[PDB]
Amino acid sequence: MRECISIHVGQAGVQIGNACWELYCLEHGIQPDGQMPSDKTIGGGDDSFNTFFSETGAGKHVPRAVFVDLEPTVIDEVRTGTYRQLFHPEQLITGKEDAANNYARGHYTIGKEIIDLVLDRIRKLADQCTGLQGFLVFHSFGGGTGSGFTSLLMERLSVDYGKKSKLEFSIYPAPQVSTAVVEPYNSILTTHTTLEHSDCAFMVDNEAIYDICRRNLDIERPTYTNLNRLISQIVSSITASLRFDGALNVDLTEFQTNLVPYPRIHFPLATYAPVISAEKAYHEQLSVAEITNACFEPANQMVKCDPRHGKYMACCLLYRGDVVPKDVNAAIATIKTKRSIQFVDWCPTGFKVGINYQPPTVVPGGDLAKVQRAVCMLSNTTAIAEAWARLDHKFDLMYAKRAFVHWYVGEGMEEGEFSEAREDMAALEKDYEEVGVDSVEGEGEEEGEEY
Amino acid sequence: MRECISIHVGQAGVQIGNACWELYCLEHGIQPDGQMPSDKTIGGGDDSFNTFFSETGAGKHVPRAVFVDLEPTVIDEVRTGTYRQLFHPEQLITGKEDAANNYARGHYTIGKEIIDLVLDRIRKLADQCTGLQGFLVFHSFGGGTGSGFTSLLMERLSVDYGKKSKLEFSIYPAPQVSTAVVEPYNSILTTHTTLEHSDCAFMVDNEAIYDICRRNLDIERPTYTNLNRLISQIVSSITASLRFDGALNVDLTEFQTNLVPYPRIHFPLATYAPVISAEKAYHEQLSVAEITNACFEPANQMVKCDPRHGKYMACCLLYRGDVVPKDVNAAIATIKTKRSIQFVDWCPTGFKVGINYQPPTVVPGGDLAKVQRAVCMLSNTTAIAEAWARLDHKFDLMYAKRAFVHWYVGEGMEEGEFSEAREDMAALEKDYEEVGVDSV
Amino acid sequence: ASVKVAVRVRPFNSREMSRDSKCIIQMSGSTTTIVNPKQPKETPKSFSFDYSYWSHTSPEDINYASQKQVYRDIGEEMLQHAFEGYNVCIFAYGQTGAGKSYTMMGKQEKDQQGIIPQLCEDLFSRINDTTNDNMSYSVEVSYMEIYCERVRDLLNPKNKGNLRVREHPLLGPYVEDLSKLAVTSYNDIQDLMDSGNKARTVAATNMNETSSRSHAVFNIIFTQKRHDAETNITTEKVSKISLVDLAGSERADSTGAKGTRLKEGANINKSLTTLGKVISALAEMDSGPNKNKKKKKTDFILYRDSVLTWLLRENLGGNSRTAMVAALSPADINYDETLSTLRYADRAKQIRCN
Amino acid sequence: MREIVHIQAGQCGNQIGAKFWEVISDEHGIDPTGSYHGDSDLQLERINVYYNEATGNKYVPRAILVDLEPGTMDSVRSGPFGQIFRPDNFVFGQSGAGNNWAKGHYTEGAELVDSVLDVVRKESESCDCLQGFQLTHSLGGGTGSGMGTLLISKIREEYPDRIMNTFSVMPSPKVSDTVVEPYNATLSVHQLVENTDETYCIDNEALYDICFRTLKLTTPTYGDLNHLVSATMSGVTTCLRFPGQLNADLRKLAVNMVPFPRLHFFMPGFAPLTSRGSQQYRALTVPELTQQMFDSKNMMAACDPRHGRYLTVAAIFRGRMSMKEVDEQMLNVQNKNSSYFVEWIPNNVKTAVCDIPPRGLKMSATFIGNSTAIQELFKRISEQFTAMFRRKAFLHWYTGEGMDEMEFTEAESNMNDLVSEYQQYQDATADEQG
Ligand SMILES: CC(=O)O[C@H]1C(=O)[C@@]2(C)[C@H]([C@H](OC(=O)c3ccccc3)[C@]3(O)C[C@H](OC(=O)[C@H](O)[C@@H](NC(=O)c4ccccc4)c4ccccc4)C(C)=C1C3(C)C)[C@]1(OC(C)=O)CO[C@@H]1C[C@@H]2O
Ligand SMILES: Nc1nc2c(ncn2[C@@H]2O[C@H](COP(=O)(O)OP(=O)(O)OP(=O)(O)O)[C@@H](O)[C@H]2O)c(=O)[nH]1
Ligand SMILES: Nc1nc2c(ncn2[C@@H]2O[C@H](COP(=O)(O)OP(=O)(O)OP(=O)(O)O)[C@@H](O)[C@H]2O)c(=O)[nH]1
Ligand SMILES: Nc1nc2c(ncn2[C@@H]2O[C@H](COP(=O)(O)OP(=O)(O)O)[C@@H](O)[C@H]2O)c(=O)[nH]1
Ligand SMILES: Nc1ncnc2c1ncn2[C@@H]1O[C@H](COP(=O)(O)OP(=O)(O)O)[C@@H](O)[C@H]1O
Ligand SMILES: [Mg+2]
Ligand SMILES: [Mg+2]
Repeated sequence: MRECISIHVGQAGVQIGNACWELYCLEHGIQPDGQMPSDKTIGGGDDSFNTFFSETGAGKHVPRAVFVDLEPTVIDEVRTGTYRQLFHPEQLITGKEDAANNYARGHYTIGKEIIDLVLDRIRKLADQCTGLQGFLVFHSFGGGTGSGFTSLLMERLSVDYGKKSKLEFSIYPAPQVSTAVVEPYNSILTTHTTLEHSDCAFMVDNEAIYDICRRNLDIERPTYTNLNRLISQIVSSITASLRFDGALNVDLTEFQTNLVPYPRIHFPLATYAPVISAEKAYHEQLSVAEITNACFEPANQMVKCDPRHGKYMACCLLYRGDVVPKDVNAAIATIKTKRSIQFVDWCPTGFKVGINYQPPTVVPGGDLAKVQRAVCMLSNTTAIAEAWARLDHKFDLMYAKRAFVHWYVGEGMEEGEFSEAREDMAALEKDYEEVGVDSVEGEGEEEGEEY
Repeated sequence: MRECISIHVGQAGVQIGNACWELYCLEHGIQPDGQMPSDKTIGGGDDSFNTFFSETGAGKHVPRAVFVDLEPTVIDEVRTGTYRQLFHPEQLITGKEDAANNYARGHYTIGKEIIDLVLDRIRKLADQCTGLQGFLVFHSFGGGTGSGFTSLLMERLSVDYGKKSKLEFSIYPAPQVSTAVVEPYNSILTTHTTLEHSDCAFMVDNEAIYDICRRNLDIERPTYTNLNRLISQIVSSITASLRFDGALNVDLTEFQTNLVPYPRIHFPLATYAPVISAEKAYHEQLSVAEITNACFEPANQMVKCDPRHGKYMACCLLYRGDVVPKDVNAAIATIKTKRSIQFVDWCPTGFKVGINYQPPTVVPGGDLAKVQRAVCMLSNTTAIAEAWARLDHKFDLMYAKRAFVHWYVGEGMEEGEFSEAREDMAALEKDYEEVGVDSV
Repeated sequence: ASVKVAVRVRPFNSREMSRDSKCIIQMSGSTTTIVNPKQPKETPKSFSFDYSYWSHTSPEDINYASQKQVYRDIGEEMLQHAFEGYNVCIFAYGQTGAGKSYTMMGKQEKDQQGIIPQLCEDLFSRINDTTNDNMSYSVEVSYMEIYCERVRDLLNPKNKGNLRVREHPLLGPYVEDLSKLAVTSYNDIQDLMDSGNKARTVAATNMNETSSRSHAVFNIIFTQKRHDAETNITTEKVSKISLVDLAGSERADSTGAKGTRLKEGANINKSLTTLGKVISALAEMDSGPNKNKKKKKTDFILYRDSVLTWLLRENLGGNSRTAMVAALSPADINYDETLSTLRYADRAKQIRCN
Repeated sequence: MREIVHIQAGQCGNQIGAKFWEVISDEHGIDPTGSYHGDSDLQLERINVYYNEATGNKYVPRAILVDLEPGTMDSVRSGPFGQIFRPDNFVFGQSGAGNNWAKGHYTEGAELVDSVLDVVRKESESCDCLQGFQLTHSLGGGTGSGMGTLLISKIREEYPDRIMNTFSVMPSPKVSDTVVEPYNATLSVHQLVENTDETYCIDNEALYDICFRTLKLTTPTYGDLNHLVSATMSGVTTCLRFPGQLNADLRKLAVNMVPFPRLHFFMPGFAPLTSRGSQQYRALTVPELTQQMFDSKNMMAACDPRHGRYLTVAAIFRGRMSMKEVDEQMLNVQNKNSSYFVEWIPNNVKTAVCDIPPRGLKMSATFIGNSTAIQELFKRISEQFTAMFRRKAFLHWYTGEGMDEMEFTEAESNMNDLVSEYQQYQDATADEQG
């Protein structure tokens, strides 16, 4: 069966999980207490789809998830809030000190002990599964647990399972805004784990989502709930092809197969087109061409890098709702006509297309308008290099003077490892700059004669 | 007695047989169920003549025929149609694949097995016969079964029986029109069987009959039923002398004796004069001279060859109806007067004449007008060479590049056999060009 | 631009000589003629060829095409071309029992040795004769067969489990896991030919009890390298010698069976048709450029229609030298088989009877 | 009796099969439950070509459904005609190839190939005289292309004598969904050239252009494309089920179309198509039928035959019509279009006529062209393939499944040789100067 396991690590992961599981419960008709009234109303169907929920004897539906954190505050907020009866009591909390915004504590000293419990719970959930497709890991670069413990967990998962997919929905640090001082060290030290082990990593930036909320939804003072709601919409759009039928359904394996040319360059950008307020929902048609055009605007990207500075290596569009292949094909043709969007010459086709009949849902108390059509775009492009390069600069400005290094060194981490990360980091950028080069020299060719 | 066996082979053969047996059933007063009401009305005579029908104890008349095909469609259509109760259930069908417009399949691979059943039924019918005169074989060049299985069947028949006559009423490919791509291969590969084995072979072309129907019988959109009806009329005219009395009755033996000067040039042309619509049946006399003149017109020939380009080696006229020898002789004299008709210098007489009293009949729902007089001409002439020559050209255009050859070679036929056929074909043409030369 | 055609008529064997047999084939110049024995009055069928070889009885001291004679005409030229670095190929065509195998192998008594033994003896002579310190000669011999478009090795004692055939873009067609063995004398090659011809795929039919159900190709890989006291070291001299034994043609008249027998016959006949078309097409462009020197495009000669021509591409196309010899039976009974063999040989630079 | 076994692979194959079986069931008067409720007696005369009999006077299609994602099988089963197929013929697995031709040819498809061949054998031994098979699959996909080629190979090894046709949907230059279409198309055309007697080529833009331009439909979906393809498939095998004045089994078309074994790729077409609202203005006669049939814009493969020469064509008509008119119109279209037909076939128009037209029409016709212009379909693909291979765009996904670059190069060379083959038959006429 099309089964997934969602691992939430860190405060950002836990809050993203809150928003995500709110959306899934609303999508599938599950009440906060786990019971589905619609089972006895319809009397058939698997609307409590196995992709995210496991059904027990009494009709209760337990989500397939594992929260993790090294601070009891946030997970206890989950454990006392509205959804306290939904989740299994195994929330895997370390009732001890935090990683304290230190990669070393989350990876080497404090990250131990809890790792065994986390792996045991993941093993149990995998055993309960039959046809596991992959893991979804939510975390945040720049945090303590979200960086180090996520790296350790990914290493152990890659060792244990090997072939199963592992996607990442991670929060990269922003160019200007930042809520920590030692953020670049933590962000850089995860390059090895997010490069070697993860199969496909999606980057989201809080500044980009703030800009989207300010411009599109017309919210002057957003908070993290809106950001988590948008990210949850994107995850639901990605995973919808597994759950609901459609004219063209894209499994995770197809999505990866079409998005990643080479095994080191798996960093696509996620965007959602019909992000519009209810008041502005009127005066608009929101046809297929409109949402496809909106997907390509640099203003609506979720990470602060302009694709116009780079080349579109690959694209995957996932439509939901009242959509027909004709308009999708026409929109793709119109996109290919424009010369502002550049494509590498070693990818003549350029696109992947999926269509799902189930339209998106509106969370009560949210801000997104009810719509009949939507699309989620995953674009693998070279412009992501920009988002890396800026952060690299900051790292140098700290590592030249060895600022804050003693905190990492005292916690059982060798100093030279710092430099190693940068080397890996640098190599990755070079790799991206290699795949933008528009064709080989092809110096060898011959001439012709006449007879 | 004057007894004949009619073998129908292929789809064209089966449909020609349908039309032919409709005609004879109407001629002799046989109902579709085999019974004759007139037997108890007249109380005498052999109106269910033995030339085509065998009479059982209960008064039923079973035709002397054997249909054959390698596809159950057409013979099943026969077996369910109006005349299902007429024929014996032995229709000799191979419930397997068709010959697929491929000579090799019809002769070598698929043609076997069914050959034994066909020969057994033919032997049974021959044993039931007393005074068998010859076999009539209907088929078509260019088809799969009609070419290969016909060749195999005639080889075995010539082996088993030998001295009995064997006539062809075969459909030759047209110059321009054609319903197949590999037609010339199949048509050329049968030159050996239609040359060595057959005693006399009549050639008919669909283009010529289409021209006749669109011009004489004022029909613009004809179908194969009209063609089969015309061919049936010709066969009936040929075979009438065996069944009905006449002032001069021309058996098959004397007809052959007069039409074939040498044993290799037995390819006459068949024509029928009073082909006219009932609306045009008025305003016309249709005397003996008129029909005799109309038979010689190149427009009314049934294969696209102009006799004016060649020489008339021999002619055999068979009249039906209110005809008297005085007008026949006068018409023959008038024909001999004209210089547009050339006769070879070594055939001073030139004509065979037969006269029969029974007039032709009109099929209900047909298109030929009722008439008091008619004539069928069988003219052996050199112009038939033209009809061969065109075909040879087409064959060359395929065989220079070995187009479609693998289909034949893969089915157990040696490639070089192709060339052999053309050599025989070429020799045949040369023979005709030899006999058109004036003596010295 | 070198395709020649050869024909060789066999003499009456012991059974034919003892029985009341008759001869129907005549020779003169380049023209071979055959007459139908039951109807010779019609016309003699004649064909012209580049090479022709006569034989009707055993001794035939004077004006006779001995094995050494056919070797000099065909074999010696091909061996010289192989020595000069050009790929070479010799086909032996004919019906079963026609005597083509006699030409290819010959008698082991060493009184009349076939083309293959004489060729290999001269090769071993040339190499040992021209063997010096700098020139390095190396020879490796392989032997293979095609049965129903499937390749089988004959020299290796392993199981006869059907193998695949592939093509390197630079190195041309090849076969996966085909054993090749080095040889240094006539004894080794003779042992290899015995071990090979003992393992051929044959079946009993109504024509001959050991009629070949498979084509057989004996390949010799010959290389000559120069390694002097210097740095500009190249080879520039590599050749392959192909010796092809073809299964005789057959008709459905003789192959009175369905299924495996008819399938094998049809596959075999398709292989001969492909080979004949390949050689005729090559011969047309042999005639053309040799006198025009006009480059009428590549005119690619199809070799995929069948596998036999595909693996022989390196020895068929390019600057290769190919010839074929057809075995003809002059006995009275084999008129139809013989005439079919003449027709098959007529192509590949067909020459008119002047 | 000639009886056909039908095989379907992938989403495209399954959907075309569903629509085609609906069309045939309505043609033969079969209810969705399998019971017969027709009027004419000819419908049961040769229903056994496609159907088998079951005891309670029930008819079961002789179809075999293949896939690796259960979603399509569930969609087919829970439908208007889902109950008609026998459940044992539904063959599927899990975790499909996902547009990876290696997975559906080596890793995954090897698991289900044995089960599918067992079902095929059971279907074939129940057939008293098998005529040939029939495969419907998408060429640019995953499980479809790969497992279809594997099944073709295994069936050709098992049943060499029987005919094998293929209604394949091949990639588009413009209407392209999957990014790795060229790899799958190349590695499949490597196999189609060797192990099939016929191969009807279909393109999505041709069907869309037919829908927008002729049928004047405003919102064509995959249902309409499946409708057109099903109409063509019904037209091809019409003569094996109904009587006529000239019959044409699948073999006669195979004999009369392909001149050489490799040139067995066809361009299908169907007529009439008149927009459902303009049929009142145009009369249904054989001249109009054949004029629409030979029109360049009607072809279902997105190739202009005016860029090449017709090696052969076959026209199969349905309905009561005069043979003379058909022959005259074929002569007319051959003579007027003198430059679009090769000369080394003097007459290269095969003709067949069937008495029973479609249910709601007076007369119709279907067309199978064999032209050199089809080479374009490969050349474009080859171009894209090179553009994605010389840099190794997505190569690792294949090589992790147990392949190597040599197979890619072999497939590319095979397709190029096919293209050159077809190219040699569009210029070489007859001469000595060249
Ligand atoms: C005169 C009349 O009654 O109306 C026609 C009609 O108006 C037209 C426009 C029909 C109509 O077809 C369409 O509108 C159409 C739309 C998309 C794709 C294909 C067709 C018709 O729907 C289609 C329908 O066709 C059939 O029933 C044929 O037998 C056809 N059947 C099916 O395709 C079929 C569909 C669903 C369920 C079962 C069968 C067929 C064709 C070939 C071989 C076998 C069967 C007919 C008669 C008509 C309508 C109803 C309007 C046409 O269809 C055919 C193939 O006959 C479209 O152009 C033709 C010509 C017709 O004039
Ligand atoms: N978009 C979004 N970002 C969040 C959210 N919660 C925390 N973050 C980000 O997380 C980063 C801070 O690091 P954390 O993820 O909280 O680290 P941690 O999981 O608490 O682990 P410790 O550092 O040991 O406390 C900042 O960049 C925040 O912007 C959230 O709900 N939504
Ligand atoms: N005059 C006339 N010709 C016909 C008739 N039916 C078919 N033909 C011709 O027959 C030729 C085709 O050969 P067929 O007789 O159909 O071959 P077959 O007997 O069906 O055997 P297969 O090739 O295996 O199908 C065409 O040239 C047709 O014109 C008919 O009723 N009357
Ligand atoms: N004609 C037609 N083509 C289709 C249909 N569904 C998908 N396709 C085409 O098939 C291709 C995808 O192949 P797919 O069906 O996924 O192959 P599979 O993975 O083996 O099932 C796309 O390029 C579509 O254009 C259909 O219903 N009809
Ligand atoms: N000078 C010669 N020319 C041609 N054939 C000859 C000559 N001397 C002997 N032969 C024949 O060579 C034949 C060899 O046949 P063989 O190799 O047994 O055929 P197969 O291998 O097909 O069984 C013998 O039948 C023999 O009569
Ligand atoms: Mg916490
Ligand atoms: Mg039939």
